[PDB]
Amino acid sequence: QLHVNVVGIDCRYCHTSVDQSYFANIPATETCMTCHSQIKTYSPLLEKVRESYATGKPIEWVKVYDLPNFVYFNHSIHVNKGIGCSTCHGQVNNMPVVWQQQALYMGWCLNCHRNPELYVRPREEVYNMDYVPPSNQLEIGRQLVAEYGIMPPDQLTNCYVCHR
Amino acid sequence: CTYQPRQYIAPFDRQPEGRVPGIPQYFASTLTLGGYGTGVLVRSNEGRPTKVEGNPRHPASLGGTDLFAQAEILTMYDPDRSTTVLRQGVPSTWAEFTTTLGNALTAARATQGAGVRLLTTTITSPSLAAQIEQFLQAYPQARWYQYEPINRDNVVAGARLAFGRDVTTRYDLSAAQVVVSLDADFLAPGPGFVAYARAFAERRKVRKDSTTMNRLYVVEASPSTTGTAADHRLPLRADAIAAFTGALANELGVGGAPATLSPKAEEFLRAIARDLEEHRGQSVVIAGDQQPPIVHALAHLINAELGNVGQTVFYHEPVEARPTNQTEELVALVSEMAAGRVETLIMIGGNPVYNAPGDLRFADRMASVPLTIHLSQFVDETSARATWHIPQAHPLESWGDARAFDGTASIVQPLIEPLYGGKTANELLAAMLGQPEAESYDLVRSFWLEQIGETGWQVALANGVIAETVAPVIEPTLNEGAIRATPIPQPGDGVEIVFRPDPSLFDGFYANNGWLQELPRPLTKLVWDNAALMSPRTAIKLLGLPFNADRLIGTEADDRERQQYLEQLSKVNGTIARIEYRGGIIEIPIWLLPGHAEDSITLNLGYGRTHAGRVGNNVGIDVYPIRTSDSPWFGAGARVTNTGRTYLLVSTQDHWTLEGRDIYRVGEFKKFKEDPKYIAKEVYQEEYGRETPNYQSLQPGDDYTGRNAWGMTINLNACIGCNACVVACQAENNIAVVGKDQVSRGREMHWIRIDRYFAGEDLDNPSIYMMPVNCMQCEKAPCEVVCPVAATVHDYEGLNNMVYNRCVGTKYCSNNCPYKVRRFNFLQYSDTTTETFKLAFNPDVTVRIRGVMEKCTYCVQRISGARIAAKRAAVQAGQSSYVISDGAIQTACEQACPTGAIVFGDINDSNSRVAKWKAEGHNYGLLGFLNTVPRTTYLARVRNPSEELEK
Amino acid sequence: CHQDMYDQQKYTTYEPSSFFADGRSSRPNVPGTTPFEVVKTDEFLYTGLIDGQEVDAMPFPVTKDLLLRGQLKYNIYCAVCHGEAGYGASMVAERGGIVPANFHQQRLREAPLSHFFVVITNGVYRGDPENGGYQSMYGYASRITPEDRWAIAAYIRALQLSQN
Amino acid sequence: PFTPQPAPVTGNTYRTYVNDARTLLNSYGYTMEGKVHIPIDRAMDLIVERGLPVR
Amino acid sequence: AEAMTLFAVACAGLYPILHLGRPWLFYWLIPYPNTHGMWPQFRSALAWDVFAISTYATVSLVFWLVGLIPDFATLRDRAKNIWVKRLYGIAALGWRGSARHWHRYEMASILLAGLSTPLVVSVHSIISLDFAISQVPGWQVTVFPPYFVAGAVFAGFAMVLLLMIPVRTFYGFENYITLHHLDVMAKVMLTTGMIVVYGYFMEVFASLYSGNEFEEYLLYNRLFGPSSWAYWGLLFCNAVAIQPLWFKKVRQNIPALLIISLIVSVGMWLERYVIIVISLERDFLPSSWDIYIPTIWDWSLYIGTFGLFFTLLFLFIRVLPMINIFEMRLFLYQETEKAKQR
Ligand code: HEC
Ligand code: HEC
Ligand code: HEC
Ligand code: HEC
Ligand code: HEC
Ligand code: HEC
Ligand code: SF4
Ligand code: SF4
Ligand code: F3S
Ligand SMILES: [Mg+2]
Repeated sequence: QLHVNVVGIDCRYCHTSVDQSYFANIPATETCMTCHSQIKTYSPLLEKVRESYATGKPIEWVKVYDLPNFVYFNHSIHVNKGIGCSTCHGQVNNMPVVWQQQALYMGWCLNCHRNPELYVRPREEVYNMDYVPPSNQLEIGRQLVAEYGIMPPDQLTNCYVCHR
Repeated sequence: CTYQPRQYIAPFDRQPEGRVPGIPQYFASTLTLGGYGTGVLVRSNEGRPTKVEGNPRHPASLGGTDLFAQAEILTMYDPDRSTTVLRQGVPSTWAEFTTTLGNALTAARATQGAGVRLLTTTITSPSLAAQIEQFLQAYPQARWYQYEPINRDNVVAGARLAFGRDVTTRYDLSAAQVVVSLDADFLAPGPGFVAYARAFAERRKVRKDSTTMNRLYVVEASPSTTGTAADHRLPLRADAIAAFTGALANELGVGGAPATLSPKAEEFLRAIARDLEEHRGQSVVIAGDQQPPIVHALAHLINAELGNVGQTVFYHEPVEARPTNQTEELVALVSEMAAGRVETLIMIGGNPVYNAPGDLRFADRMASVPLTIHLSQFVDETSARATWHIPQAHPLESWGDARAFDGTASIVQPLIEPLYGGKTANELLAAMLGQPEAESYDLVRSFWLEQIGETGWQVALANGVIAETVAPVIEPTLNEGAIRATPIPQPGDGVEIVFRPDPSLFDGFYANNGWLQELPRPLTKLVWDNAALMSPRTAIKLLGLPFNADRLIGTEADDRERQQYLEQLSKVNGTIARIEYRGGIIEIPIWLLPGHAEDSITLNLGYGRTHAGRVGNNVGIDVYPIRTSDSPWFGAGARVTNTGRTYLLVSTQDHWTLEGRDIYRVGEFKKFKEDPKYIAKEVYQEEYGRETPNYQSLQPGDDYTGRNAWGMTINLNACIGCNACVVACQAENNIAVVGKDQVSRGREMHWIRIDRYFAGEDLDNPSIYMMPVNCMQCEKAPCEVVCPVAATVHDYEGLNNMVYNRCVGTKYCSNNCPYKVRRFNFLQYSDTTTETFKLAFNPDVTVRIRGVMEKCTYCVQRISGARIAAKRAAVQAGQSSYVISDGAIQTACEQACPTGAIVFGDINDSNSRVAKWKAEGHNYGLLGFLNTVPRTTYLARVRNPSEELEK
Repeated sequence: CHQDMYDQQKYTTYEPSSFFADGRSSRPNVPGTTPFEVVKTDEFLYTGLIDGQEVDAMPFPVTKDLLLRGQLKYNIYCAVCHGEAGYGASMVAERGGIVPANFHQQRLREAPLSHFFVVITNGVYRGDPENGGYQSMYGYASRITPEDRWAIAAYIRALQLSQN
Repeated sequence: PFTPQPAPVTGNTYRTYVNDARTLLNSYGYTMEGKVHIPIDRAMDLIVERGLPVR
Repeated sequence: AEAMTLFAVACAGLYPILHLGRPWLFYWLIPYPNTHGMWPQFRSALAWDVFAISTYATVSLVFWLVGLIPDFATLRDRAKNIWVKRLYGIAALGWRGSARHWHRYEMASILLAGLSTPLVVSVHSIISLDFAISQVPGWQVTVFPPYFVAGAVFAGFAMVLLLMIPVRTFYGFENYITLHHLDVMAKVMLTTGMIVVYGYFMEVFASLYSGNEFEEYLLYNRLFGPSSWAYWGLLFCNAVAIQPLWFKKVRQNIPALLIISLIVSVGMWLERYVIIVISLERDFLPSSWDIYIPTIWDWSLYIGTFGLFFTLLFLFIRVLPMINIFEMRLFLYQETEKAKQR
């Protein structure tokens, strides 16, 4: 909430790998240290961040959105085919501490893999969560499904799509 | 209770520079079998090596690699890799080692260096060869003394006899019509195996447009990987290949010697001498290292006769730096330590306590040396004997270089910082040079910068190869008299053991590799153990077995009774037989090999190790301490007596002959040339009485018109039994290694298996047929209709979708798949505990829990990744098409086949290689009568035999 | 509930490892190593110095798609604590007091493009050997590929030309 | 565990500077010494048209 | 008969759960609402098996409970301990043996027999069909559902023999279970044994008549293979030893009848071995040929399921009566009424 809605950094600054790989990059210590070697270092809320970047041990973040590890989510194909964050993560830009917005089911994943027109957006995947889905979501969704090459649900509900 | 545990997740402190996290990176390196390095692409998953592919720019890797390169991953992540410097078995540091090494150095610099000695393997590393040359410069009385047990002494002694100069021979097999292999194993792993296999099989792959197909003759004692692929294979004793080669020289017209033979052998020899002298310049005569130096000398003389030199046989500068006779250098070294002269002995690899011939009694003269040195890579049998054992860095974590079979000299790259300490041979040789704490990066930079330049070193790091350096072509004169003035030794005393490299263990360095011990041995399918190899006639004459080996003789009029008698000839396998060699007794179980030469025994070097890790701690029975340094490859005195005490010899197949079914379809090149579809027409006329079958089916299937339908193509003319495709699909897909117990039960976990089938008349000189069997990816799959939780289903792309997380384990899906390619995790086979084995798992594939099914998925991590890549690049351009390239997906067991028999791609697109292969008339699906409609189809093995041995 | 392959034995992208010393399965780059078919044979593409000084040129010619790639890579990384206009005055510059430099001063307009590329790569400043010092922008070599850093330099020049 | 109510932030945000500079990028205009704000996607077209130096 | 059907069902029904190796996910074969949105395949024969054993278990339990309600009403009325009268009372539901209750009794029992009669034929046809839909040469046989139905009646009549000759002798129920009872039960076992021997002939005819190599090698490997001992013991057990039952004195001889029933059960087990294991040993590809040897744990589980069967049978013969008290009183009425009208 303080960094994205207030300070205002785009999510590809810290999650730099969100449109290239399956894994959206979890931010390293150096990403914090471009700002926090000057923007109030010697602060108690950053002693772990300053303990890293001096000793090599990682700051041991806790995974909020967690899949069971044979599901093989790909981030790049979701952001590239017109699905932005806040369809899958909610308004993270307003989150002081991040919660999981919904349970990552086969129901939810197969719901978008069977009706991709309800959640697809005209690119601007990495735009801040000021985006609102319009009223003509069926119309603009069908045009963006046919425009991005979103495949029929007989192909996207295949098991070797996700599980491998 | 919560659905999962918390799952802490660790980012970096400083990010790696050039990589996006979650994307594998490919690095070029070099991996050496017997010093001769093959260029590899090693996948870097998150900065660690995970999968070894072939570097496509390298010689001896024209896309593919052999199996030892493919199992270098599990060699690297062995938990028993040596972790620390050990002084006397007690751990020490590098500083203590270097202080003692400086003390030993100043002890021998007062003299010129009469006590300091080395022992390496064959070093094709110009950095390391340079460093040992400066060490011999600083110590003029010090000597090198290189040795490996699977050496190349007879090719270089044949060069010495033939030309008076150490030369190498590089065979261009793409311009060959009649390849003749007098006990040669160029289709087995070794020097230039992948390039020779690629050239041979590119001349083997026959289409309708193909008007030329080559002809292989192999004359061998042990059946081998080269023995299968030949159109004519003569089982002749390894003592008699010298006489056979002399008779070939007699009939071809050069100075040789007359010889006497069995009439099958003599008719075979005149057939060779008629196929040779018909293809002058278009023939190759190849000898293998096992054979004596006069065999290589006479092979040089024959290849000069037929115009083969300079067109299909190329003599080159010696790529092995300084070449010697390594067994002569060994008996020189053992006599030196027997005299007490040797003071400082330095060993870089090699396992010389274990790998030596046992007549030298190497370990007893090892303790005569006060201060020994071992750079070992495993706490081994020699590092137990020697003092100051040093951890050797694995090639995947080392900086260095290695010359190929043509002297390419590619640069070994570290994909990770060295795991357990890690000190390379360049750093060890720099430590004995005098200066300490020199890294292998700076050493090979300082050798290779200023030799090819920095800007050339950058390209030599990016591409695998070095552009400028190569072995230059030389044409030495051939002494037709000095070859003639040689005995050409005559065969025959009695039973003769041939000593063979193990096809999966090589010299025994890979004995701790879990994948390679589990991997079935070519032509025997024995796993986890060593065996003496007999002919059925040989064991009937030697072991006192109450059988005939003459009811095996006959035609197709009594074929099934012969096959049943060969099945009755089994269950005598595993009989322990006491032999007596020259002072040595091995007491090894026997395994029957129908292709074997009579009165010949194949003992496989590589087993019987004592100080390997948890894998292969006592696996096999040791062949080395009976082996004699005078004739390291064969000897003619053996006393095979029975013992009783039958041992469990474990095989993957169990049944040897195809029992009169349409599994492996064989043809001839003349009738295939006149009619390509005649192979099926002769099958289907006997089965149904119609030339074309009409397989009506009730089930519709799916149509697969406008889709990318993935299919596999396997050419039986090109596959040899290399078994690198099994290790590749093991490494890529995290298939667990089960022990000897579970293969004894019959629960090996292999997604692709090689079917060896021994089918032919007389059944003691048979035709051997290797067939890869992965899943056929059956369009109308019997294996999906039965599995009740809908866990194996078909997709849009037509490939069988085995879902490990849905399997409950009914194993019905096993019983209904007619090819039995599915595999069940009966116990917890996957290594759940050992962290080094957890590092070797490729994270793009699920590591399977107990109780779920397993089969090859058309290597669907690569299909899914190329699909996501095509769709991302299509939406980045905006085409809305998603067109995927033909070369976009190369499966691992396709990417690692050296012969290129496995071909994969889209079959709906007619431009693809696999669809052009499936349009051929000799394409056939396995078991067509079950209406499965396989996507993995086979090309029938079209042979090119000669007019003299078949017609 | 059964948790069979939910947390598999294999190591994921940023799965923690007890075997490695720092606590990271993902290992740092080995020094002096390059991937397949990626070379540093041209020094101007991967560092700003050919003869050791500033160049005021580029390796590749400027296209509008390269310029827009530089725009996007600027607006992710660079425009926080420099402003979308490039004047320095952003909101990271208000809380903390970094005092970033505006682009459109004459000192940077006279400055070459290779000066910019060296600034993206290596940040700027270092603690002086006497009397101490600090580092200011910390360098963005790990996050931006060097071709994209040259694209950022091209859109810097577009920004200076836009405001002059 | 109902959906959290994330506390509505106050103070200045990045949006004021961001849309001020987004106005400053297009839509022409003047400054202290610069002759005219040539807009981005017009100044972008001009800077490719007169080109950057190559090598 | 109903009691050992229920106990053999409890012994059998553990095996689909037990043979999985992920047995905690047995409910995935059941169509249940999940967050995944997946379904059982429903064209698999194990998917038919789950419905089949569950319906068969529930219907045989229902038939046992309605068959037990009036005998519960008698046992409540004679219990002589006060707390046991409530226990058999709520078991009987206060049955109140009466017309307009007996009408619905005979009506529902005849009609449930009419429901369960095609049902057990189909449930053992579906136990056949988990081989009979499979493409294995010894398993794809069209005769399999009536032949498995006959083999099931044959082995079950063997078991009812082996477990009711002691119930007739040790518990003094000689008047209720006469010698003509055992005569007619041997006759019905003889009928099903001939249909099973006919099924073996049909297998031999399928293997000889067909020109396929695979059916012929099936017959060879059953006759002269490594596991051919079970097929020879099958034709000794289930075929040679059944021809004694044609003669009345062999049927009326109690030790001979018991021992021949024991050979029926053992050879029936051998028939299942010959059908399943031998056909899975040797298949289309000879590289995929391997011998099957059971461990100590297969025999351990078999003996343990015998223990579960005999334990449940012994609690049954303790707390509940083993002969229908009613419908024997009705049979007494029908016998004396036949003795009246002649
Ligand atoms: C995105 C990668 C960029 C680019 C292209 C530039 N910056 Fe920075 N910048 C920051 C600060 C505190 C200053 C003043 C002093 C300094 O860094 O030492 C600057 C100044 C510049 C310059 C002038 C050259 C110099 O002395 O450094 C240039 C060419 C420049 N910037 C380009 C701070 C930041 C950031 C705060 C965390 C961010 C992000 C960037 N800069 C990003 C970029
Ligand atoms: C600048 C682009 C930032 C980076 C990247 C990160 N932080 Fe920061 N953070 C920044 C500012 C300008 C502010 C508000 C002003 C202030 O300093 O209070 C914040 C706020 C925080 C704070 C509070 C104090 C602070 O020193 O900045 C914390 C503890 C914080 N953000 C956490 C944090 C972490 C862990 C970061 C690495 C991923 C991180 N921030 C990056 C500036 C920037
Ligand atoms: C809607 C908001 C979706 C969510 C939830 C999930 N996916 Fe998806 N994903 C979506 C589309 C429209 C596409 C590409 C369409 C196409 O042309 O294929 C994807 C892409 C994938 C892919 C690529 C596979 C393929 O395209 O063949 C996979 C494997 C994938 N996404 C994985 C995945 C998983 C595991 C999901 C649950 C967390 C998931 N996606 C959700 C749209 C949406
Ligand atoms: C991505 C869109 C998927 C598709 C296609 C399929 N599976 Fe999946 N699966 C996925 C998710 C995100 C979930 C949720 C994890 C959870 O349990 O909530 C699942 C769940 C399953 C499960 C349960 C896993 C377990 O309990 O061990 C199974 C067994 C399962 N799905 C089966 C399955 C099958 C057979 C599929 C092909 C038709 C299939 N899934 C597709 C992701 C996706
Ligand atoms: C739709 C589905 C989305 C999209 C639109 C976004 N994220 Fe990602 N996200 C998603 C899942 C299933 C997960 C966890 C990964 C898993 O296997 O469970 C995540 C998680 C992240 C992460 C964690 C690391 C990881 O993905 O492996 C990061 C970091 C992250 N999300 C960032 C991110 C950003 C910046 C997004 C906007 C472009 C974004 N995600 C979109 C599912 C989805
Ligand atoms: C410093 C700048 C910063 C940027 C900007 C930022 N994040 Fe993050 N993000 C982090 C850090 C650190 C983590 C890991 C800590 C955590 O899990 O909260 C993280 C992780 C997350 C996680 C947790 C995922 C998981 O399972 O751990 C979510 C959700 C997330 N980012 C969403 C976003 C989105 C969407 C954006 C783009 C608007 C964004 N973040 C922008 C720093 C940032
Ligand atoms: S399967 Fe591939 S690697 Fe193995 S022998 Fe055949 S071609 Fe060679
Ligand atoms: S045998 Fe092969 S093709 Fe047939 S169902 Fe099994 S995996 Fe599919
Ligand atoms: S039948 Fe199905 S239940 Fe599993 S073992 Fe096979 S995928
Ligand atoms: Mg988890």
